[PDB]
Amino acid sequence: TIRVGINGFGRIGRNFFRAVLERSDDLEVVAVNDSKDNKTLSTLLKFDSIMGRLGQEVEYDDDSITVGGKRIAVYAERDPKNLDWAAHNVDIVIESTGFFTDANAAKAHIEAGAKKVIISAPASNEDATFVYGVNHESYDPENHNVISGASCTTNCLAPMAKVLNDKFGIENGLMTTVHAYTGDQRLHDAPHRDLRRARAAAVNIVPTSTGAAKAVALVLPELKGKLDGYALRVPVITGSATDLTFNTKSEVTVESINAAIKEAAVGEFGETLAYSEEPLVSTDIVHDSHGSIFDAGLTKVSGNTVKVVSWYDNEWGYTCQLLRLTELVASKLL
Amino acid sequence: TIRVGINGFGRIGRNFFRAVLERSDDLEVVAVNDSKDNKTLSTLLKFDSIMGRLGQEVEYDDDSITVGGKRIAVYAERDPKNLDWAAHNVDIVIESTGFFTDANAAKAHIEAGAKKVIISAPASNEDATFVYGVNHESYDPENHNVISGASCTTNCLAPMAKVLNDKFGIENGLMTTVHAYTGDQRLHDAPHRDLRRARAAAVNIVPTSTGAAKAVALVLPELKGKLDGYALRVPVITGSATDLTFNTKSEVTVESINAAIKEAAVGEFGETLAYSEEPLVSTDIVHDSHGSIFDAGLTKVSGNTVKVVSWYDNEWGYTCQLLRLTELVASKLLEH
Amino acid sequence: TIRVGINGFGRIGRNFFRAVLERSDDLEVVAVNDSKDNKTLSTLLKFDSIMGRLGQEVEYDDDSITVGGKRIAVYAERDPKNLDWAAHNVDIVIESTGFFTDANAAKAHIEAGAKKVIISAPASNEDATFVYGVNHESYDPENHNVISGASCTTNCLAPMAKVLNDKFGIENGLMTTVHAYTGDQRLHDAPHRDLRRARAAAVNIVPTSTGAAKAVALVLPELKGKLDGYALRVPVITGSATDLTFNTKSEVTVESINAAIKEAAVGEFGETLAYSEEPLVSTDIVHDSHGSIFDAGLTKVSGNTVKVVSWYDNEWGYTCQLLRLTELVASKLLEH
Amino acid sequence: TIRVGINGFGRIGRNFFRAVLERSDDLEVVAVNDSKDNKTLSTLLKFDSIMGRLGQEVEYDDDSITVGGKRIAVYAERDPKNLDWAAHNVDIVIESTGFFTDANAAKAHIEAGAKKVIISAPASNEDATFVYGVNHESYDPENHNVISGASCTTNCLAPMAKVLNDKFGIENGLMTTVHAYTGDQRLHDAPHRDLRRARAAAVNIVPTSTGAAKAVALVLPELKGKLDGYALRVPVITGSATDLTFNTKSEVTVESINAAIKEAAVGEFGETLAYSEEPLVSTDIVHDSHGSIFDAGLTKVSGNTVKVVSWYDNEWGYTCQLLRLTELVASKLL
Ligand SMILES: NC(=O)c1ccc[n+]([C@@H]2O[C@H](COP(=O)([O-])OP(=O)(O)OC[C@H]3O[C@@H](n4cnc5c(N)ncnc54)[C@H](O)[C@@H]3O)[C@@H](O)[C@H]2O)c1
Ligand SMILES: NC(=O)c1ccc[n+]([C@@H]2O[C@H](COP(=O)([O-])OP(=O)(O)OC[C@H]3O[C@@H](n4cnc5c(N)ncnc54)[C@H](O)[C@@H]3O)[C@@H](O)[C@H]2O)c1
Ligand SMILES: NC(=O)c1ccc[n+]([C@@H]2O[C@H](COP(=O)([O-])OP(=O)(O)OC[C@H]3O[C@@H](n4cnc5c(N)ncnc54)[C@H](O)[C@@H]3O)[C@@H](O)[C@H]2O)c1
Ligand SMILES: NC(=O)c1ccc[n+]([C@@H]2O[C@H](COP(=O)([O-])OP(=O)(O)OC[C@H]3O[C@@H](n4cnc5c(N)ncnc54)[C@H](O)[C@@H]3O)[C@@H](O)[C@H]2O)c1
Ligand SMILES: [Cs+]
Ligand SMILES: [Cs+]
Ligand SMILES: [Cs+]
Ligand SMILES: [Cs+]
Repeated sequence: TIRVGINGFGRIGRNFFRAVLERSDDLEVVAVNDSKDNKTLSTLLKFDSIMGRLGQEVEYDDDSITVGGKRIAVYAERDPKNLDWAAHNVDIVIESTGFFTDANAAKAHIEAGAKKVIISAPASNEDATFVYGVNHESYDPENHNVISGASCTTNCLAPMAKVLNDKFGIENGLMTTVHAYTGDQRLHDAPHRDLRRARAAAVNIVPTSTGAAKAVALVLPELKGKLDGYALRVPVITGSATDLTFNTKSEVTVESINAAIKEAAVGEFGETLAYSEEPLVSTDIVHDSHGSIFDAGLTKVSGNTVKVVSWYDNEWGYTCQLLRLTELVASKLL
Repeated sequence: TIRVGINGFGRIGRNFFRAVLERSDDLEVVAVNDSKDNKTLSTLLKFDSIMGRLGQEVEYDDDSITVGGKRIAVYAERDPKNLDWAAHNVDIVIESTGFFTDANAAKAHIEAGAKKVIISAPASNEDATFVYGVNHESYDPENHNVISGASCTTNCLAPMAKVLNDKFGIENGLMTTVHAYTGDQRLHDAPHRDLRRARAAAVNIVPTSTGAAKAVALVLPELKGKLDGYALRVPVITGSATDLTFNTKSEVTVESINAAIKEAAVGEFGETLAYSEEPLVSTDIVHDSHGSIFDAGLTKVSGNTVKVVSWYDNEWGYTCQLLRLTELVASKLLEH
Repeated sequence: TIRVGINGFGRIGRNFFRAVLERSDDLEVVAVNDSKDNKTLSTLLKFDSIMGRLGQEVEYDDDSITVGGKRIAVYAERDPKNLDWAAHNVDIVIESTGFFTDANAAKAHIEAGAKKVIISAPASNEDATFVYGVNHESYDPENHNVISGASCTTNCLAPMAKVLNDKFGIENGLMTTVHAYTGDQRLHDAPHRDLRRARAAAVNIVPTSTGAAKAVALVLPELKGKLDGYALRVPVITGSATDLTFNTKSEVTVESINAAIKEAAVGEFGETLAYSEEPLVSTDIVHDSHGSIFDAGLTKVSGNTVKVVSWYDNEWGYTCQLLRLTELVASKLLEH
Repeated sequence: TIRVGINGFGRIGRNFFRAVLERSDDLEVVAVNDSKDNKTLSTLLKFDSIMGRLGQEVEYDDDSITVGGKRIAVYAERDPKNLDWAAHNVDIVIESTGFFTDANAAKAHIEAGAKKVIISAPASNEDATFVYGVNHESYDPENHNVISGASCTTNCLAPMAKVLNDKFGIENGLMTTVHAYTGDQRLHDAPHRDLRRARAAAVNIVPTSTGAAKAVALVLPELKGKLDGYALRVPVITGSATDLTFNTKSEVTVESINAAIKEAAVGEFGETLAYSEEPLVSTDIVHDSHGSIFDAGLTKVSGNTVKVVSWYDNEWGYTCQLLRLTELVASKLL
């Protein structure tokens, strides 16, 4: 069993904790680090607006939180430099605060005693970026020590894009992600550096930028320069879809697009990318463990222009992709 | 004054009523026909979850509703063959029931005394389909008698597509509309012919089909065969955006796409199509009177592939387009 | 195994189906009757906006639905006189259509071969109405044949009211329930017999009436004449709270009110009524199996006037109460 | 015309501005003070998620915002001490930041050159607190210089309570306000000093405390000690109802309760308190200018226990009550 630390016990952090509890047999979260008091953290762990109640007893004191009788050490450094991950024999830290997406900052955890850092976001200066199922075979146990698991949207787009680009080739593509609102947005109209994200999230369609389509190039260099996109944030609390419109030189039909996905979506890669012909709506992919759920009912073709749609639970889907990556790191040389 | 009748006093029927109150100097609604009772009709007219309170006194009795002193005669024939439009001198009927979009059925209003029918929706077997500002000059006041005002989505897409096709030529295009939930969706999971629209509308992203991308070809025949799309229904009560991605042979930038819309978005056409550089979200286009509000901020270009996005108030924008069309009709012949 | 039939495979029907899968070792649903087609029925069973995906394979044909290998025969008689419950050895019918809450009609299931009917709602002319944990010991397996499980709100209010009336005596009480929107409300402003439930449910606070406060008197006759109330429907898809304000002759504090609930909320009764000191919001009681979750944090006292508040999942909590009741019935006679 | 300053150009501030534009013939907002840049403020003024677009042209530069051609000076002191209200001949400042509800702080505006301060919230240390229509006749032009307009909920409850207590007498009462979510709440589950307000506001019924019922005693001292309550925040963006259950010694019916309200709700007091028999839902009282809209359809009576319900637009209703107060202050000795 490899012992894991979380820095940042927020949505993604608490998601990751639950995912380990629900899904892993060989990782154990033994310590976490957060600014806030333990009563607050343990309350948010116990009760979740999206995931429901944790199915286990939660206790806390000032040093720790105990879940189903397993004691978690909780620290509260704003500066990872002050941590001691080595005290708990922690091999992997999940960096999920959002204030260490720069790897030059994040590697403080290595200094502070960890052997690996996985940043739960697009990163700068990292050793490598992965989308599990797409380019994880290029993981280098020796040289890849501070990595990124990319973004939720990238974990949706990249798998679908790989299959279609491998089978037909993508010349150019433009994405709209119709996306659940997220914590960066406001509840009521209020100042924000992005004047659209300033507007009441739960009553508005809110357009906003995203790097997620250009970031595909990080895990699929053959697509560099070829994809771009934006997001429409809408009033659901989780659950998103990525709508990609692309040109191919191939001559293709709705049927051949769909068969390529169904063909690819099997075995291990089938845990990242699913193929569906069901009458899906967003609540049906809430708590879905795939990074990308391809909706074959939505595929359109006009000449050499193709529109495909994949779903993702931007919280849980992403988290399960990150946990898959974490299992790889844990299964190899530390 | 030209006298107007409305058949089907629902979202669009009551939108249209209010638009006439607010926006028209020469039309008057004098009769309405609807299946339900006048207590209900007048409560829903007075109080509206989207448009708010009518600014007028509303009273009812057994066969009329009176709005700001003006008596509106109210009928309740489920079959329009039983209506007497001539008894009130109704020139134009707005057919907004959703059940008479076949013009072969809708013509029952003409037999019933009306001179013109405008179907508030995509129609079949109609004389003509219009998107005001796009092809209304082809309106033939002799031969165009039962006409369609097309769909909300088409009244968004077409003004935009016309301009850009005129300027750069569109080879192929695929559309997604991110659309407010509509009254045919279910509040709780419940049977529907469309097993996705069966799902609780206010907590789901709900994919559905739309004809709008094809139906553009009725009003811009140059685009027949070139557009397809679908809709995503999302939890806002009104307001929608049309996202079109397309190919051109021209060499284009964001700047050149945006400049073409801006140069076109003026005079009378500018009341159909707006050009905006504002930081818009859906609530900002609620109760906007344009059919299409082009968001210059969302234009993207990759190679010869363009993404453009236009907003519309699928209720009030559509209604204001339909009223433009009605005003045109009411400004010409009206024989027989 | 006792064999169960469900008449009306809607929110409650499918809740009940799932509760039996999840929670019962001795009941089995073997037949269901519903007006709509099996493609729809099985899609709505498999995928649920509230409960999520059924954890089982679902297949259908023209007269059955098969769930995890187990074939469920499906009928579609709008009139229960046409059903043959005996053909499948159904002992107990769950009547969850909403259209047969008159026991004089509901008894049509008994004639059709069933030995017992449980109406998932307030009923008329019924043998007996129960809130499990409150008065189910008065269940008479000879003479209680068509029975009601009362309303979601009553299954929240009664366990609480019993305890406090037993301990301090309730003189008078008025209730407000802040309640999730339900399937009979309209998504968009649209005709409804109740002109407030006509209004778009997901963007309004909608006042409506409820019998729950009076109907408590069926199961706690000591409270007849003493309670009234109304509901506020609010934009959450499930989860509700009952806010009761009442007078006692006892001298009470917050501490003493709360201690009475806590001492009562144990053993079997504790699975009906929970006592909580947690910082609860509605999403925390979604899929809670209790009929009533007393929130100790919301208790207020002024003079001899007490305010108490209890949460309930108007879908799953009610269903789990109804299943408790069904298990009781299935544990006794079942003649004829 | 009396010239007005706003400190805090937030929801309530921008509401107040609009209200002056829409409703007053003798007040002019000539200056405002806020931390944020003018592009951001002018964007939020122009476009509102609840009130819709301002019906006038809005321009800005670094010193000002111009609305329909009228230039508003905009400052950006976090410390009112640094303002100069006297430069613009500003007589009344509306204190709507939320960081000067202590009058000992708020009177900095008097030092900084104003003659009157109206705090748009429950206040401490104020000269007086008013609910317009209830106790505004006790306003003292000479000695009441830093005042409070109370809370939205108090502006709903107090008028109804006065009429019922005057006509029947209230011994004791307990309130539930079913209230729109507000900007103090979170969009996604996140730390908050109130662990219920920590939870995703637009998918939850959220119980929370309020002083609004005890504060009635400030404007109706006869009710001191007699009322208390709490709030249930629900997923609407504005619009609220106050549900008051009370004991009276009188013997009373639904009909006599309702007739007392209808009797009182006339003339000037009728602009604060309305009487309605319509089939109201919350969207029907959005943008309603009354402080309290009594719903006679909801009145219940059991023995000597009474339940009444009044609606309020917690933003606009409150603001129009505050504007009424401001007109009183402006109409008297400065
Ligand atoms: N849809 C999603 O929620 C989503 C999807 C993909 C990626 N992500 C990414 O995951 C990351 C985390 O996002 P989130 O939604 O969980 O955020 P969050 O705000 O919910 O969680 C942040 C947590 O970090 C803690 N924290 C902040 N600074 C700290 C510090 N210096 N030291 C220790 N603890 C600190 C806070 O107390 C809080 O508990 C972000 O980079 C985000 O982009 C989120
Ligand atoms: N976003 C939109 O809401 C939108 C946009 C564009 C077009 N439309 C179209 O407008 C039309 C009307 O839709 P709506 O949204 O107002 O629907 P609605 O259901 O809100 O209104 C329908 C009205 O018709 C009445 N009615 C039904 N059958 C009738 C009959 N046989 N005779 C008389 N009255 C009858 C009903 O009582 C009701 O008042 C439809 O064709 C719809 O597609 C709607
Ligand atoms: N919160 C709740 O949803 C709630 C709580 C307590 C009690 N109930 C009660 O449960 C009952 C069912 O309500 P629901 O919410 O499941 O409603 P629903 O409308 O979701 O389900 C009704 C089902 O009955 C079917 N049906 C209708 N008429 C029929 C007929 N004549 N024969 C056969 N099938 C028929 C419909 O096709 C549908 O599948 C009602 O009495 C309701 O008051 C509901
Ligand atoms: N439902 C309601 O919205 C409601 C109802 C009744 C009362 N109120 C009260 O009104 C007050 C304001 O609330 P709001 O909802 O408008 O808040 P808000 O957060 O929307 O507005 C606050 C504004 O103040 C500005 N600001 C903050 N500190 C400042 C400083 N030191 N100097 C200058 N500007 C500063 C901010 O930039 C922001 O623009 C609060 O006391 C609130 O309780 C609100
Ligand atoms: Cs901590
Ligand atoms: Cs003609
Ligand atoms: Cs029997
Ligand atoms: Cs400023």
